[PDB]
Amino acid sequence: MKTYVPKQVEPRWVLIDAEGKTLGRLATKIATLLRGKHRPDWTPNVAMGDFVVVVNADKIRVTGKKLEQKIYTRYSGYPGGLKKIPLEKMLATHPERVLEHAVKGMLPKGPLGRRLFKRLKVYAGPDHPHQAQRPEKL
Amino acid sequence: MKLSDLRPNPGANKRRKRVGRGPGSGHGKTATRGHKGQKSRSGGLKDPRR
Amino acid sequence: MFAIVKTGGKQYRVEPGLKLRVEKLDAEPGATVELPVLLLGGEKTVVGTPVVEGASVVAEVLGHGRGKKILVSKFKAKVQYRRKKGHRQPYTELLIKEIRG
Amino acid sequence: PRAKTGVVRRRKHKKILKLAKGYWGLRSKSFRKARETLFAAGNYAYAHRKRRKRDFRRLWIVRINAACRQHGLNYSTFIHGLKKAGIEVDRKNLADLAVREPQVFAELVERAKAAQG
Amino acid sequence: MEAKAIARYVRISPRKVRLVVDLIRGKSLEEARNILRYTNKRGAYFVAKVLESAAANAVNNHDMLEDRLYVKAAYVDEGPALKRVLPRARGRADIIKKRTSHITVILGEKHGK
RNA sequence: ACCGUGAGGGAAAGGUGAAAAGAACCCCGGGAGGGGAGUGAAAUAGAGCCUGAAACCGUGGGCUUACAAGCAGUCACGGCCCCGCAAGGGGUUGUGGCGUGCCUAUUGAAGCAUGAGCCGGCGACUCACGGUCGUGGGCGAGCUUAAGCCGUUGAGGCGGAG
RNA sequence: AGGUGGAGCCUGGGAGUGAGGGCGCGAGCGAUAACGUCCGCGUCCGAGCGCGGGAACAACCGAGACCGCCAGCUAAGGCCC
RNA sequence: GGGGGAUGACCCCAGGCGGUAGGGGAGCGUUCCCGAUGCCGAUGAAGGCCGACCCGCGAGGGCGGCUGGAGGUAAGGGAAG
Ligand SMILES: [Mg+2]
Ligand SMILES: [Mg+2]
Ligand SMILES: [Mg+2]
Ligand SMILES: [Mg+2]
Ligand SMILES: [Mg+2]
Ligand SMILES: [Mg+2]
Ligand SMILES: [Mg+2]
Ligand SMILES: [Mg+2]
Ligand SMILES: [Mg+2]
Ligand SMILES: [Mg+2]
Ligand SMILES: [Mg+2]
Ligand SMILES: [Mg+2]
Ligand SMILES: [Mg+2]
Ligand SMILES: [Mg+2]
Ligand SMILES: [Mg+2]
Ligand SMILES: [Mg+2]
Ligand SMILES: [Mg+2]
Ligand SMILES: [Mg+2]
Ligand SMILES: [Mg+2]
Ligand SMILES: [Mg+2]
Ligand SMILES: [Mg+2]
Ligand SMILES: [Mg+2]
Ligand SMILES: [Mg+2]
Ligand SMILES: [Mg+2]
Ligand SMILES: [Mg+2]
Ligand SMILES: [Mg+2]
Ligand SMILES: [Mg+2]
Ligand SMILES: [Mg+2]
Ligand SMILES: [Mg+2]
Ligand SMILES: [Mg+2]
Ligand SMILES: [Mg+2]
Ligand SMILES: [Mg+2]
Ligand SMILES: [Mg+2]
Ligand SMILES: [Mg+2]
Ligand SMILES: [Mg+2]
Ligand SMILES: [Mg+2]
Ligand SMILES: [Mg+2]
Ligand SMILES: [Mg+2]
Ligand SMILES: [Mg+2]
Ligand SMILES: [Mg+2]
Ligand SMILES: [Mg+2]
Ligand SMILES: [Mg+2]
Ligand SMILES: [Mg+2]
Ligand SMILES: [Mg+2]
Ligand SMILES: [Mg+2]
Ligand SMILES: [Mg+2]
Ligand SMILES: [Mg+2]
Ligand SMILES: [Mg+2]
Ligand SMILES: [Mg+2]
Ligand SMILES: [Mg+2]
Ligand SMILES: [Mg+2]
Ligand SMILES: [Mg+2]
Ligand SMILES: [Mg+2]
Ligand SMILES: [Mg+2]
Ligand SMILES: [Mg+2]
Ligand SMILES: [Mg+2]
Ligand SMILES: [Mg+2]
Ligand SMILES: [Mg+2]
Ligand SMILES: [Mg+2]
Ligand SMILES: [Mg+2]
Ligand SMILES: [Mg+2]
Ligand SMILES: [Mg+2]
Ligand SMILES: [Mg+2]
Ligand SMILES: [Mg+2]
Ligand SMILES: [Mg+2]
Ligand SMILES: [Mg+2]
Ligand SMILES: [Mg+2]
Ligand SMILES: [Mg+2]
Ligand SMILES: [Mg+2]
Repeated sequence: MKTYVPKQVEPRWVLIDAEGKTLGRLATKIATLLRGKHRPDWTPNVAMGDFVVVVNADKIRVTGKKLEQKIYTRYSGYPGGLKKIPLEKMLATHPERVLEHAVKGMLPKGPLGRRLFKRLKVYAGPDHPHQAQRPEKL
Repeated sequence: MKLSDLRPNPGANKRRKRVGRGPGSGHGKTATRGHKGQKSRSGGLKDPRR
Repeated sequence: MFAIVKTGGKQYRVEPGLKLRVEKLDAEPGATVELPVLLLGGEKTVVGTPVVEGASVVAEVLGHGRGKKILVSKFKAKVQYRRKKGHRQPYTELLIKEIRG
Repeated sequence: PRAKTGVVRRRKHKKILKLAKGYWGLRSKSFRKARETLFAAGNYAYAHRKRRKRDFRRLWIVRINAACRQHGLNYSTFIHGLKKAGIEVDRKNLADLAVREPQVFAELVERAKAAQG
Repeated sequence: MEAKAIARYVRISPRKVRLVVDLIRGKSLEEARNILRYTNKRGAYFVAKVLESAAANAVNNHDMLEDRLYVKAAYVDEGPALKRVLPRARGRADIIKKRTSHITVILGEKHGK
């Protein structure tokens, strides 16, 4: 007996609110969905996984002192080219990017992991592409 | 007795140690002399019984 | 209709009419093996227990295998240590005819 | 008598090189770099032959666990259910059940769910 | 049917000449003729000489019909190297290799149905 | 040969075929070289000549590769090409898991410590006479010959000093 | 007295080694410094740079790898991704 | 190691089987000699190039196809550049 492996599947599409969902908690699942580890055909080398869409992120909430205290950083190849960006600054400028970042970090590293990131489409406030199916979740 | 039947007893041609050929046969590289120093050196040592 | 059988510390899902390689056991080819060991029905509810009693499956030893050779190699850097050993692992083929409950 | 190398050394170099067929660059073309690369292959295959066992089970689990969270519980409870329930079948290999035979999987979920419940 | 000419022991470096051979490969003999005359390299000469000796070999030998021809195949292999001492500073003396080429043009009849 | 004023040092380099029958003659070309013709059992035996390995270079074909990152492999699945009646196998490699070159020396090396551009050849535990254990046999209060002498299709025998 | 062990003792043949290192414990030298130095008793690395854990890591925790398996139970350490 | 008593090779059963210096034990292959005034060989020797095939734990030995064109040399033993 050889282990079952799928053949080309029906690509799904899913929807999330994010308003008031906190973050990593929200990001945890978005990851699992992204890879689709919930589907029990699960394949490591494949990329059969839902396309997640998020709205009203920019309404994401966060605990602790993180809004002022938490810092994102970026380095050019250059001298003193380390930039420091407070979470609040980000939010007021490129809201989400923060969920985009929290997810990009929980997706695995590699060319596969980089495909699944593409399959995550995040917008601020409501609306989005109206193309596909898009069922919800809390 | 025929010229093919002849052959010796199970001992009697024992034959014989070699080295420093295989890894595997042990006996390789340093060829049973172990790394070292004067005794491993070609004419080796000074005559042990004295 | 299918079962889940047990041979040689392993479990395989069998149809009637399934040719299947199994860990080698003793029956001269053409001899017949009921393997009183069986774990699942394919018309469902019967699962249970380690093993549903009374049910078995019959397969006829087609013959005894020796698998293609695995080359098993062991090397240890800087210690002058290498080993080479050839391995073919013996098996038996079976054709699964019918599964009796 | 004298015994020269003759054909012996050519033949052994030939054995090994044939094995290293397909390897990148000089590693397939030079009896030195072949013999070296090979060593490594020989150990990884053996390593990975004990790893394939680990590798495969790991997959089975995610697939099990995926399917019965659809029916709303753990893996970690699921196995305990099956453990008490005597149902020591699964041999996590047949989560081909979980894929190919869903209602067989479900029936198992309950045969599990009722022990300690 | 197909015809061929091979120049052997041409005193030239393969890398150099292999370059113009690339220039006419799979070309009708009439364009290949055109190019080599107006290609500026020393190895254009030598290759044209082979092309020709193979054009002649087509009509005159293998009954080919000149106006139907193109270059099916071509390539240069490396014949043996002429090694000369080149003396150097502080009495050193390198050895330079004057290399040698085996030039091959293979001709075919364009389908011409 | 060549190197050194000199004494002196001191290489490389063998093979067509049974027989030259060593390719008239024609064609491209200045020659070289090749293409027909011919010889031959064979001419990728054509004189840069038996066999013609490997590094190395090149042409053609299959698979692959321009958002991936690496001791180059390995385990898995999938794609495409090949072989096969089938189940099956060979090739290639997209993705995923794992992964710190060989040897040498070291307390310890992937090591930013030695050695190696790559391939093919050559290259290092011997022999004599003593010794000392073990082993296979002969004879056993004994065992055994050395030089030499006779004799010999590669025939042995004698010889008792020691 | 138990203790049949790749235990022990006796005779002989063949060795290699006589540069060790880390850690725990106990001391000296040192500064109640050193990946320091020097002894003791243990351990492991050496030769287990084979395997799991500790992000990565000879010697810390887990554990002594004869071969195969797409079976199962555990160890340390883990169970949001 | 212990049974079966073939007097061992065969069959059960049970254990051991990481390893450097180093000790022990079995084999493989190469050149030559006896085997040989023999046997293989042009219906093709040695050597070469392929194989996904067979036997062997392995070193190797087979076999098939291509090349090659005159040598090769069992079982069983002996000796070493
Ligand atoms: Mg040894
Ligand atoms: Mg030994
Ligand atoms: Mg010794
Ligand atoms: Mg040494
Ligand atoms: Mg020393
Ligand atoms: Mg000396
Ligand atoms: Mg003494
Ligand atoms: Mg290593
Ligand atoms: Mg070491
Ligand atoms: Mg030699
Ligand atoms: Mg395991
Ligand atoms: Mg100058
Ligand atoms: Mg001068
Ligand atoms: Mg040079
Ligand atoms: Mg002179
Ligand atoms: Mg001429
Ligand atoms: Mg003729
Ligand atoms: Mg010709
Ligand atoms: Mg030939
Ligand atoms: Mg010839
Ligand atoms: Mg030549
Ligand atoms: Mg000849
Ligand atoms: Mg030749
Ligand atoms: Mg070649
Ligand atoms: Mg190419
Ligand atoms: Mg990018
Ligand atoms: Mg791409
Ligand atoms: Mg790069
Ligand atoms: Mg990979
Ligand atoms: Mg070295
Ligand atoms: Mg050193
Ligand atoms: Mg040192
Ligand atoms: Mg040191
Ligand atoms: Mg180095
Ligand atoms: Mg380096
Ligand atoms: Mg240095
Ligand atoms: Mg040194
Ligand atoms: Mg060499
Ligand atoms: Mg030698
Ligand atoms: Mg002696
Ligand atoms: Mg004696
Ligand atoms: Mg005696
Ligand atoms: Mg006497
Ligand atoms: Mg006692
Ligand atoms: Mg002992
Ligand atoms: Mg002793
Ligand atoms: Mg000391
Ligand atoms: Mg000390
Ligand atoms: Mg303590
Ligand atoms: Mg200290
Ligand atoms: Mg210290
Ligand atoms: Mg210590
Ligand atoms: Mg050491
Ligand atoms: Mg130890
Ligand atoms: Mg390391
Ligand atoms: Mg680790
Ligand atoms: Mg880790
Ligand atoms: Mg570790
Ligand atoms: Mg370790
Ligand atoms: Mg063990
Ligand atoms: Mg468990
Ligand atoms: Mg963790
Ligand atoms: Mg055993
Ligand atoms: Mg051992
Ligand atoms: Mg005959
Ligand atoms: Mg010979
Ligand atoms: Mg022939
Ligand atoms: Mg042959
Ligand atoms: Mg020698």
